[PDB]
Amino acid sequence: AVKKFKPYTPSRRFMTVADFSEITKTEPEKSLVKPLKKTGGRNNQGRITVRFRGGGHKRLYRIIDFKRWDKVGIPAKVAAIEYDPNRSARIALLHYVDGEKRYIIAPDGLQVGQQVVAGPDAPIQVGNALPLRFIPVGTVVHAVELEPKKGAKLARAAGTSAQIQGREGDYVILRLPSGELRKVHGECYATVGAVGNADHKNIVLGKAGRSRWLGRRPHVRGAAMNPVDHPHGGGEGRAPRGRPPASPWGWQTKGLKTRKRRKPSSRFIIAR
Amino acid sequence: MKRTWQPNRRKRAKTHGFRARMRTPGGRKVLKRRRQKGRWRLTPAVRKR
RNA sequence: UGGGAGAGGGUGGUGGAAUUCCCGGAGUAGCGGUGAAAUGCGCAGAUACCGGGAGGAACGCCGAUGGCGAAGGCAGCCACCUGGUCCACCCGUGACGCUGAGGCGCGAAAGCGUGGGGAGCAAACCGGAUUAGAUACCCGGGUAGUCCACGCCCUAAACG
RNA sequence: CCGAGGGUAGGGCCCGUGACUGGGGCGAAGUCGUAACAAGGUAGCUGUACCGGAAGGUGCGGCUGGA
RNA sequence: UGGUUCGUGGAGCCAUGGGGGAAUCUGGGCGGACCACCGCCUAAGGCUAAGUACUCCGGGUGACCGAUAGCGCACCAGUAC
RNA sequence: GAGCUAGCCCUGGCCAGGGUGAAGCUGGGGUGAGACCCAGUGGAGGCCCGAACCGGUGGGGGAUGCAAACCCCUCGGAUGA
RNA sequence: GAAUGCCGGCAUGAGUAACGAUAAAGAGGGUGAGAAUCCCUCUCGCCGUAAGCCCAAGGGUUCCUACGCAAUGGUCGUCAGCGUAGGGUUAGGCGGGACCUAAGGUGAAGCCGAAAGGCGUAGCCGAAGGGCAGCCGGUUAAUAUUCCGGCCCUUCCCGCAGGUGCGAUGGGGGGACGCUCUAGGCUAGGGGGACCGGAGCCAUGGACGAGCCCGGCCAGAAGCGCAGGGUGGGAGGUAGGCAAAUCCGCCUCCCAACAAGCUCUGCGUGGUGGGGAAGCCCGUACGGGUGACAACCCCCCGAAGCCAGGGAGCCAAGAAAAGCCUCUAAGCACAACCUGCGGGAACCCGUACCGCAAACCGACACAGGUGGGCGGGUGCAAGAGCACUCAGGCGCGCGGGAGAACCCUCGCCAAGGAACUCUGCAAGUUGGCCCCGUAACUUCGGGAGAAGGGGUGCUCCCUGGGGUGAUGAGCCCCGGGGAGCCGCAGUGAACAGGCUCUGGCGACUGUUUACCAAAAACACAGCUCUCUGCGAACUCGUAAGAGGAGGUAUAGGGAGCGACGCUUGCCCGGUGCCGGAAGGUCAAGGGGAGGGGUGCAAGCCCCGAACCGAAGCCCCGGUGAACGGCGGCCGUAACUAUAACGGUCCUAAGGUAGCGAAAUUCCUUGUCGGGUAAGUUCCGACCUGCACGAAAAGCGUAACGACCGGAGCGCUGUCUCGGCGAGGGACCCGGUGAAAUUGAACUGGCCGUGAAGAUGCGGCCUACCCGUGGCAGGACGAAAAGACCCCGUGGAGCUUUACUGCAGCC
RNA sequence: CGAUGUCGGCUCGUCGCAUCCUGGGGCUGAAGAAGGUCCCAAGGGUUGGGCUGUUCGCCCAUUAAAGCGGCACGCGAGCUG
Ligand SMILES: [Mg+2]
Ligand SMILES: [Mg+2]
Ligand SMILES: [Mg+2]
Ligand SMILES: [Mg+2]
Ligand SMILES: [Mg+2]
Ligand SMILES: [Mg+2]
Ligand SMILES: [Mg+2]
Ligand SMILES: [Mg+2]
Ligand SMILES: [Mg+2]
Ligand SMILES: [Mg+2]
Ligand SMILES: [Mg+2]
Ligand SMILES: [Mg+2]
Ligand SMILES: [Mg+2]
Ligand SMILES: [Mg+2]
Ligand SMILES: [Mg+2]
Ligand SMILES: [Mg+2]
Ligand SMILES: [Mg+2]
Ligand SMILES: [Mg+2]
Ligand SMILES: [Mg+2]
Ligand SMILES: [Mg+2]
Ligand SMILES: [Mg+2]
Ligand SMILES: [Mg+2]
Ligand SMILES: [Mg+2]
Ligand SMILES: [Mg+2]
Ligand SMILES: [Mg+2]
Ligand SMILES: [Mg+2]
Ligand SMILES: [Mg+2]
Ligand SMILES: [Mg+2]
Ligand SMILES: [Mg+2]
Ligand SMILES: [Mg+2]
Ligand SMILES: [Mg+2]
Ligand SMILES: [Mg+2]
Ligand SMILES: [Mg+2]
Ligand SMILES: [Mg+2]
Ligand SMILES: [Mg+2]
Ligand SMILES: [Mg+2]
Ligand SMILES: [Mg+2]
Ligand SMILES: [Mg+2]
Ligand SMILES: [Mg+2]
Ligand SMILES: [Mg+2]
Ligand SMILES: [Mg+2]
Ligand SMILES: [Mg+2]
Ligand SMILES: [Mg+2]
Ligand SMILES: [Mg+2]
Ligand SMILES: [Mg+2]
Ligand SMILES: [Mg+2]
Ligand SMILES: [Mg+2]
Ligand SMILES: [Mg+2]
Ligand SMILES: [Mg+2]
Ligand SMILES: [Mg+2]
Ligand SMILES: [Mg+2]
Ligand SMILES: [Mg+2]
Ligand SMILES: [Mg+2]
Ligand SMILES: [Mg+2]
Ligand SMILES: [Mg+2]
Ligand SMILES: [Mg+2]
Ligand SMILES: [Mg+2]
Ligand SMILES: [Mg+2]
Ligand SMILES: [Mg+2]
Ligand SMILES: [Mg+2]
Ligand SMILES: [Mg+2]
Ligand SMILES: [Mg+2]
Ligand SMILES: [Mg+2]
Ligand SMILES: [Mg+2]
Ligand SMILES: [Mg+2]
Ligand SMILES: [Mg+2]
Ligand SMILES: [Mg+2]
Ligand SMILES: [Mg+2]
Ligand SMILES: [Mg+2]
Ligand SMILES: [Mg+2]
Ligand SMILES: [Mg+2]
Ligand SMILES: [Mg+2]
Ligand SMILES: [Mg+2]
Ligand SMILES: [Mg+2]
Ligand SMILES: [Mg+2]
Ligand SMILES: [Mg+2]
Ligand SMILES: [Mg+2]
Ligand SMILES: [Mg+2]
Ligand SMILES: [Mg+2]
Ligand SMILES: [Mg+2]
Ligand SMILES: [Mg+2]
Ligand SMILES: [Mg+2]
Ligand SMILES: [Mg+2]
Ligand SMILES: [Mg+2]
Ligand SMILES: [Mg+2]
Ligand SMILES: [Mg+2]
Ligand SMILES: [Mg+2]
Ligand SMILES: [Mg+2]
Ligand SMILES: [Mg+2]
Ligand SMILES: [Mg+2]
Ligand SMILES: [Mg+2]
Ligand SMILES: [Mg+2]
Ligand SMILES: [Mg+2]
Ligand SMILES: [Mg+2]
Ligand SMILES: [Mg+2]
Ligand SMILES: [Mg+2]
Ligand SMILES: [Mg+2]
Ligand SMILES: [Mg+2]
Ligand SMILES: [Mg+2]
Ligand SMILES: [Mg+2]
Ligand SMILES: [Mg+2]
Ligand SMILES: [Mg+2]
Ligand SMILES: [Mg+2]
Ligand SMILES: [Mg+2]
Ligand SMILES: [Mg+2]
Ligand SMILES: [Mg+2]
Ligand SMILES: [Mg+2]
Ligand SMILES: [Mg+2]
Ligand SMILES: [Mg+2]
Ligand SMILES: [Mg+2]
Ligand SMILES: [Mg+2]
Ligand SMILES: [Mg+2]
Ligand SMILES: [Mg+2]
Ligand SMILES: [Mg+2]
Ligand SMILES: [Mg+2]
Ligand SMILES: [Mg+2]
Ligand SMILES: [Mg+2]
Ligand SMILES: [Mg+2]
Ligand SMILES: [Mg+2]
Ligand SMILES: [Mg+2]
Ligand SMILES: [Mg+2]
Ligand SMILES: [Mg+2]
Ligand SMILES: [Mg+2]
Ligand SMILES: [Mg+2]
Ligand SMILES: [Mg+2]
Ligand SMILES: [Mg+2]
Ligand SMILES: [Mg+2]
Ligand SMILES: [Mg+2]
Ligand SMILES: [Mg+2]
Ligand SMILES: [Mg+2]
Ligand SMILES: [Mg+2]
Ligand SMILES: [Mg+2]
Ligand SMILES: [Mg+2]
Repeated sequence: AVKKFKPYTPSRRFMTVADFSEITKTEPEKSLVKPLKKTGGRNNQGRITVRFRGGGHKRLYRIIDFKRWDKVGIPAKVAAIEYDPNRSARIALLHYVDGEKRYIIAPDGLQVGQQVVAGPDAPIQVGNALPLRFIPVGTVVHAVELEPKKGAKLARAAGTSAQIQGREGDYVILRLPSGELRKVHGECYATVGAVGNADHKNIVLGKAGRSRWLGRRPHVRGAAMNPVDHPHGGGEGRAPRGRPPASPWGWQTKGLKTRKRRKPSSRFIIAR
Repeated sequence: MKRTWQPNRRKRAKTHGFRARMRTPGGRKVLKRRRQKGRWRLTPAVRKR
């Protein structure tokens, strides 16, 4: 839906906030299962190695369930859907009859009170997790494992999915959010449905501060700098570059393919 | 204005203390040099309890 | 009350033909195209043929000089949801009617905003011919658009 | 107190005028090309969109005021 | 590749990171590419005094200084600052 | 050497008093149901005026200074990047 | 004898500048060898969201007392933060430690690195954060939540007495958390009182009065009372909480849904304990006594603080661990733990003093810098603002005169008002609150405090709402109406916008060259391109490892543009990038035709042509929100003029829209028009664009600005054109007393001359010796071994299709 | 070049005369008035504004006239910037 504001201030006239109506009466989270201390820090042991990180709201990590094959066969009741500061998506709090409480990343269409479960069994319904094999060709799916028993790694961003395209002996072909065509092992779990919160892309930050709230420090142009700092630094009053556009570290930034060629992963990929 | 000396006992101790110098080869040599020199004070005297 | 025809509308789903691209096989010296050509594609293996895969859009025959809607307009198939309408019986109400300034809704195509999609077609645009010259007609490419959702736009030989 | 009117400050409507600019009308015999009327030598007209010295061209759907 | 006077030189010898990879006296290395001959050594395990270097420390001496010299310091100096 | 300065991390603190009045609620109006319109309530914002605080705009002074960046007048931000 | 030499000494400037905020001093009396400067008393002034109190950091004897004045004190000094000595800092409850964890540090397991060493889940360390039991008074010259007095608590250990399956570093609960806005009830704090308590006081015309002045409190166990916070109680089932649980979780039935009940705080009350003014009298360097059997009561305002884990909203979604509760495991159930009561035990370190400053950071008794809490009263709409002033603390450690120039700061001005000037720079005008009233334009919010007005004091009369009290008196907050009074003037003092019109640039709030630039520069939301399928790309690192990210294409990196509106044309020949299992070229290696050296020979040792050999390059395509580029010359229309039209050369293609004398226009003050009496600027046009142009974006845009330009109104000492006055300096006297500079000097003008700008040389002219206040023409004055220029086979930072390498990638 | 601060403005002047005005004079194609031109003469005088950093210049309104030049394109230990 997206919340919109009137221009009672500049920067309030474009600003735009998510709709939280799917956030069920459960705004503060769940101890026990999560949260952990989350360790803010824009850099490695010592030095900054990703520029322009820092500031922005304190967070608690929700330790979510990315391998659903523990509770094969054990169903769970979806108890709530809550805000997760550390991902684009929303998260489902679910209660297993087992007693155990996990969070699943919350797919589009998930309703509270719903039944959900994981395993070879598993009715093909939104929320359920299955090894890729038993899932019908053509169904859209998410939180897909890359290699079996290694955890969900594909399609967890808000409003993303992959679609099952066909099969090939032990592998089923996937079409990933990027549009790539991937052979992913049959035995990999993946949960049916799309991610949801799909209006995430429609949000307009609206002002500088908002950027900072999310811990995004000001990014400065190479043009703004000096020859010591950047290939684009200097010279006089503005300058068009004077070389093929580059990163600060000298590599070209328009076109230069960067995936290493001899990756053994290659023989499992069929697209862009 | 604000000058450059902003005394802090803890800082002076953690920074220039006998135990800091002892911790690394760089520092151990400092004690060696100061000893051979005949320095009355190997490290700065940080006070208080 | 009881029936009947229909592409009337909305949503969800689904079927085959064909075009294009990808992959594999087989296969050669040309294919495309026009008034004639040229651009263009092709021994880096094209065209033509077989097999597999992908994707989008439009629904052949039935089909009519036919049906339906107030108009715009509506056509593969299926289910739901839904509007109008004609017949029969003459059963109920009992003049409850007709029209309609404004208002309000609807409203082809093109166009616009956001997001998606993109096979074929195709403004602009690039070439090749034609011409005195061609910013055209014809040919080879080709982007918006054409498709979908939501929101605008309110035009027409919106014509009987 | 009110009050003709004078003064100050800000608006509404109208008329005149203005370098320059837009198309329009009119002006017997100037230039460019040939769009329309015959099938006008690309049937025509059209709403819209883009493009072009110019008529105009083309995309899209529509009309018979064409076959 | 390093070492040697040896800077690729006709470049041996001595070490070695990489790849190939033997033999036990009629076995093996060397004598400056290489080969023949004549010779000299016996690798891939280790230890070994003395003769040599230095002067924190003690002593002796001086065509060494004599408080701006001589050690930074003749003096409670690596101190005051 | 980050006891100055720059950035980030952990953990605390600080921001007088006033304005303006967003959404959303509630009542009424309107419709077939709506949109929407009036109030009233509400208390939003890198919103406004202005101390503390953080600055450093213009001018004057100072120039072996009170000061190796100062003073006076003026001015910017002041619930936020 | 020179090195802007080095070290030391002493001069010159010179009794010169200065003596560190313009908050301010005067007198009397002491003391003393010696007083503007020390003590006392009186009068005067300054601070009072401090210039007063309390912490923290830092400092480290500066504290208190006695005796001192050589030096330190910008003077003096009998004084002191100084010299000598002596004394002073008292804790189970305050802070830190025998508690806990954060970032980070360290680090057994383990991983890595020539060595040194670098990583590293557990653990450990690590704190103004979590946890944890003392409040009020009194005494010292100097300590006190530490000593003493009262009242009240906390653990441990041993006893008894009574309970219970007790029992872990293990399980679970809790602890446990944001921002803004807030309700109820309290307390701190404050105001008033005809009431209570007090020494006193009637002054100078009046006042013996419900008169003036001062004060009417603090702490406090149990129990109560009043607020409020936490919390459901059963019984089954159980496969999860990494062993086990009766606990917790998840189902399922019952009764609660209430805070009823349990607890837990806060606040009142509370046995008892303590404080208790002015004034008057005393001797202090200060406190003591009396007032006193002091009284200790009633109303009102009232928190940002308490109840606290309160409520509501919102998006950016808001520490951990232990104490504590609970559950069970080993074990042990003569153990142990729980409750009550007794007795005993309770360590280590800090505690003085300064603490917005003379004791800390600034070489100084330095006008600078320094985190937290209390910060009274009155008035001005409010407030931590502003003026005055409680408590309290000060008069800033040179003074005395004088009343010049000149400077600083400040006050006023006839007439004129920007004529000033690069510029209204500066200064003025305006100024708070209430009430009318507000334009273009606009993104519908704004523009708006637009502009422009009126009101503002005091007295009396009537009157409407609340709040606390009971539905009333009072006390306190907001209002309305009517008469009237005074002055030049009523936010009568202090604090408090000048306004408009129109351009440029940037959307906006923000950021920046600490110490000459705050901007049109950076950033910014937003747009696009490109990479990256996850052990991702990229970044740091030799590595290990780490960030990215405990993220996964709606995500992450790189680049450019930079809200928003309308848009972003053509050129792929060159460079880049992307795509091309063909071809040419291409290294080690494979391959050995053939040839060489030695041997009597088997042999050993060399070169060595075919041919097979990657990436790269060549070559073929693609790609501009990739690097970039986007023409010349002739002719032509029935007045001239111009050229829709045509011809021709060249290019990879020959700038489209939109804009244009511009932040871009050389010629240029282009030319018209507008503003002016007059306009190289400004605004609007034209287009001949030296040398705009579409994401180093093009053209626009409301709002916004200590940005830059032009105009007008208002107002003025900016100016015509000055004048007067004030204080701080300057001047004189007493005290203390620098500086850069300095070849030595007995240091005049003119005209010449001289290395070409003479006090010093020639000639002439003038001129008794020595000072003081002033002015700045000269001493090519001082100051910095010119920073421009050039030189040196000097040096650095930067770039690239300069050379040569290296990391890195292939 | 072990430093001679560089345009313009302001303040303060002072000097040259090849004189802008004012005084004297000759020639005039000098009727008068008013000019032209040359000689003598520097004693005094030589205005306020618009534009521009400007010097200079171009304008507005006046004037007896709106003079030229030197003094380190006079004058920054006098100011501005
Ligand atoms: Mg936790
Ligand atoms: Mg480290
Ligand atoms: Mg940027
Ligand atoms: Mg720069
Ligand atoms: Mg560079
Ligand atoms: Mg440039
Ligand atoms: Mg550049
Ligand atoms: Mg009937
Ligand atoms: Mg329509
Ligand atoms: Mg359409
Ligand atoms: Mg978008
Ligand atoms: Mg086509
Ligand atoms: Mg075509
Ligand atoms: Mg019709
Ligand atoms: Mg007009
Ligand atoms: Mg006209
Ligand atoms: Mg025709
Ligand atoms: Mg035709
Ligand atoms: Mg035609
Ligand atoms: Mg066309
Ligand atoms: Mg058309
Ligand atoms: Mg060598
Ligand atoms: Mg050998
Ligand atoms: Mg030998
Ligand atoms: Mg030999
Ligand atoms: Mg030998
Ligand atoms: Mg010596
Ligand atoms: Mg001697
Ligand atoms: Mg010495
Ligand atoms: Mg409202
Ligand atoms: Mg507010
Ligand atoms: Mg604000
Ligand atoms: Mg403000
Ligand atoms: Mg000499
Ligand atoms: Mg000396
Ligand atoms: Mg003197
Ligand atoms: Mg003097
Ligand atoms: Mg003096
Ligand atoms: Mg003083
Ligand atoms: Mg005063
Ligand atoms: Mg005062
Ligand atoms: Mg001492
Ligand atoms: Mg003392
Ligand atoms: Mg004494
Ligand atoms: Mg003295
Ligand atoms: Mg002093
Ligand atoms: Mg004495
Ligand atoms: Mg003393
Ligand atoms: Mg102990
Ligand atoms: Mg500890
Ligand atoms: Mg610990
Ligand atoms: Mg840790
Ligand atoms: Mg650790
Ligand atoms: Mg370590
Ligand atoms: Mg603590
Ligand atoms: Mg304690
Ligand atoms: Mg004391
Ligand atoms: Mg138990
Ligand atoms: Mg426990
Ligand atoms: Mg626990
Ligand atoms: Mg009397
Ligand atoms: Mg009490
Ligand atoms: Mg268990
Ligand atoms: Mg007393
Ligand atoms: Mg709460
Ligand atoms: Mg622990
Ligand atoms: Mg103490
Ligand atoms: Mg103390
Ligand atoms: Mg303070
Ligand atoms: Mg002082
Ligand atoms: Mg000070
Ligand atoms: Mg401060
Ligand atoms: Mg207060
Ligand atoms: Mg006020
Ligand atoms: Mg004040
Ligand atoms: Mg005047
Ligand atoms: Mg006057
Ligand atoms: Mg005036
Ligand atoms: Mg002027
Ligand atoms: Mg002037
Ligand atoms: Mg101006
Ligand atoms: Mg001003
Ligand atoms: Mg502007
Ligand atoms: Mg800006
Ligand atoms: Mg700054
Ligand atoms: Mg600066
Ligand atoms: Mg500045
Ligand atoms: Mg600024
Ligand atoms: Mg690192
Ligand atoms: Mg990692
Ligand atoms: Mg991570
Ligand atoms: Mg990106
Ligand atoms: Mg830019
Ligand atoms: Mg920019
Ligand atoms: Mg721009
Ligand atoms: Mg372009
Ligand atoms: Mg090109
Ligand atoms: Mg290319
Ligand atoms: Mg090409
Ligand atoms: Mg390539
Ligand atoms: Mg190759
Ligand atoms: Mg122009
Ligand atoms: Mg230009
Ligand atoms: Mg004009
Ligand atoms: Mg003009
Ligand atoms: Mg440009
Ligand atoms: Mg560009
Ligand atoms: Mg700003
Ligand atoms: Mg302006
Ligand atoms: Mg004056
Ligand atoms: Mg005076
Ligand atoms: Mg004197
Ligand atoms: Mg003399
Ligand atoms: Mg001379
Ligand atoms: Mg002489
Ligand atoms: Mg002479
Ligand atoms: Mg002089
Ligand atoms: Mg001079
Ligand atoms: Mg020199
Ligand atoms: Mg230069
Ligand atoms: Mg050279
Ligand atoms: Mg020079
Ligand atoms: Mg000199
Ligand atoms: Mg000099
Ligand atoms: Mg003469
Ligand atoms: Mg004459
Ligand atoms: Mg000049
Ligand atoms: Mg002159
Ligand atoms: Mg000259
Ligand atoms: Mg000059
Ligand atoms: Mg001078
Ligand atoms: Mg000076
Ligand atoms: Mg300048």
